[PDB]
Amino acid sequence: HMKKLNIALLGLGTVGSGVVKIIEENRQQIQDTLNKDIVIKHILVRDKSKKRPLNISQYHLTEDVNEILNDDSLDIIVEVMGGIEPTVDWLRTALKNKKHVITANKDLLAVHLKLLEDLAEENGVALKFEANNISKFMGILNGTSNFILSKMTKEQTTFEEALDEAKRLGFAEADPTDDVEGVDAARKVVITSYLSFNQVIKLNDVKRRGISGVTLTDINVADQLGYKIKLIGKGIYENGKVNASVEPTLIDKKHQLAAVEDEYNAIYVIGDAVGDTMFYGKGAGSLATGSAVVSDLLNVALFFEPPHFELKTDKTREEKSNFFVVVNHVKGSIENFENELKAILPFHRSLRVANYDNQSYAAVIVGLESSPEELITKHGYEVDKVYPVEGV
Amino acid sequence: MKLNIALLGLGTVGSGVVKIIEENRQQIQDTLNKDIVIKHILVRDKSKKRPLNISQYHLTEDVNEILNDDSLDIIVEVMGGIEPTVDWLRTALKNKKHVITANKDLLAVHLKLLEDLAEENGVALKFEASVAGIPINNISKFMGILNGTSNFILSKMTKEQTTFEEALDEAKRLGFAEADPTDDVEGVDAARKVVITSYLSFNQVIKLNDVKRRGISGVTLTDINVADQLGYKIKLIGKGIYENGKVNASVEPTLIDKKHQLAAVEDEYNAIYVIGAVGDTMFYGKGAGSLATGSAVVSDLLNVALFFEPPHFELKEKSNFFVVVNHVKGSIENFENELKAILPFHRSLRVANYDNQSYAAVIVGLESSPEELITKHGYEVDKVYPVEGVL
Repeated sequence: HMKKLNIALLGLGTVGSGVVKIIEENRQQIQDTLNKDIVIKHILVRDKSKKRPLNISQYHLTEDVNEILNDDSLDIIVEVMGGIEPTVDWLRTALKNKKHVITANKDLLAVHLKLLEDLAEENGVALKFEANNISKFMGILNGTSNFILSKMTKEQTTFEEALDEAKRLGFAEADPTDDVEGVDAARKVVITSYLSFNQVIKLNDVKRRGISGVTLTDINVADQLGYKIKLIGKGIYENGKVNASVEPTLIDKKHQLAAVEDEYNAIYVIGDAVGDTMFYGKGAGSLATGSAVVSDLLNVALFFEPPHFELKTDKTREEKSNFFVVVNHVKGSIENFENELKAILPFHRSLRVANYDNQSYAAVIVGLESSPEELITKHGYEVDKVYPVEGV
Repeated sequence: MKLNIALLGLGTVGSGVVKIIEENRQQIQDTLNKDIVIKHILVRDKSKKRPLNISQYHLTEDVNEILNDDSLDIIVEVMGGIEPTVDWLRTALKNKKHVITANKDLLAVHLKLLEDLAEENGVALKFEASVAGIPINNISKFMGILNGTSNFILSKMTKEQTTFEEALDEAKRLGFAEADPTDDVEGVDAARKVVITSYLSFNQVIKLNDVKRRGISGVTLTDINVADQLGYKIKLIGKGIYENGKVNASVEPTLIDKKHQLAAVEDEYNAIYVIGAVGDTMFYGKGAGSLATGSAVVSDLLNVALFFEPPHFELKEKSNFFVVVNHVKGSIENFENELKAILPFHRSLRVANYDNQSYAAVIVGLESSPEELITKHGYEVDKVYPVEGVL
């Protein structure tokens, strides 16, 4: 009665080891409940000679990916290796050979997801990835960076101190660049833009600034103006074009994102249409990723014998920018600065100013068409920096 | 080339389902080789005007015309009601018809009996609701703001410093509250959602009357402002805790720590905060609208059509209270000392001025409400609200 589901795993780090253990703990349940025996026939690793737990030595380990790609008995390839090259080519081959692919590859971007999704549909197999009317999303997409900002804000420390504390507590890696320079968040913006808008952008299309230049002063001045500072990954889909960014952003304290602290993440979604929504939760770990992979595996196993959007233009049943500008080497009183800004700015909804430091002021300006940075510079102010301002 | 369906009900949700099917019919035909035919639509009154506005479908007032039509593959119910709606669905299922329902009045007892009856007859039962798409485990606890009107009222009292009565009239004026707002303000709607959420979160059926329920009509500006000074907002919280085989479900005014993600949920927005191990999660949003519900129904419809008709094993609680006491003679220090003497052991205690000869206390780490105890020591307890989010 029972049919074998022959799979192979590409990679055996923490995620791969987790997938194996999960399959093992549940094999009997999956057999007796779903009448499918999952066999892990091959596991690709980089070094087959290195010492591993006893359970791993039950399985056939190989260093040759072609052994897996040429094995016609295989039904599904599970990739947890990472990398673009050559990993993506491996997956293309799998798909072309009529193998279903489940991947938890963290380095895949929208270009890759698109090309694999099509190639899969083309070959009549599934592609499961473990990374409408949506017009805009804003997210806190990197735990470490958010942890650091939370620590600076709550404990009144410098970025440097907060970063060291994050290293000490395990949140930050020894080289934290990917987190603190916003690269990880930018990758997630690419992926989220693909899933939200069905549009492919490149990583380098995401305008990116990290948090390493955020200071306690920025935090406390924002605070006094009614804002928190978060690293926000943002995508706006206007007139056929996605505008994507990651950068330090002031968020009104009453906005739902303002409350998202420490290593928690959140994605705030805005639509045509319906009211706003948000999903909040911590970054997924190895066990949860492994768990998703096996879920996807069981789902595809019921794919045994589309890229469709439902159009909702039955909906006929019925975008300014804000900025935080820091100027230094000023030049007279805060009232004078305020007055000069009122004279020079194009039309806008509101303007507030505050003391920032010695001969330094900040302004929050709501409702401009565009950054006033150049304009303020041309009027003889040294602009330290400009952060976008979000929420209401 | 196919899929004969009938709709029970044609309000905004039903009208949305029809229009979505129409807009996508060609795509569903050419891309999934299935022609969806809406063969009948049951309405209570065929002579009443609607959206459509005038349409090409067969409208009927006789449900038996639909239930006896053996050409039908799927019944989509968007009518509402328990009686006779549930019986209609039982008949459909017994006649080997798949059922998709977005019925807002269904409780866990009904979902359970239909789920079983469906499995018994080898057909799908897809349940669609509600919002904060309820799916769309290892959950030990959930807390939610589950009723827009009640939350709107508390937000208005808090932000604009008005009385409950004023905030309620303003909510009526703005459309958020109905003329008889009982279902919202007495927490009944929230309690229904607690029932459903407990069923989906814990796979346990509780009755609406098992939900310990208190509405917001007794919440005053004083409660709000005292809570504010103590570091809390007041929300109407629907809560389910699954401990030792038993679900404890409630809906009542609750102090929520200001840092808690639920504290920020204002106006008509809703949210469901889920605890289990892993991190906490939350879904935030307004109560899903007609178009989104309709969209889910058609998704469920396509899913059922495409496949024409079980948890893994990753194995490898005190309470806090806000107590208001009146007709207290003596100082706040004396009250504090008297509470320290009479309470059983607990983690912490703070007291505040509430009104003339009236004090409030936030007590952390009791097993149950100290109301009876405080009463038996001769104090007049005004009320007790639970306190959440501490730590």
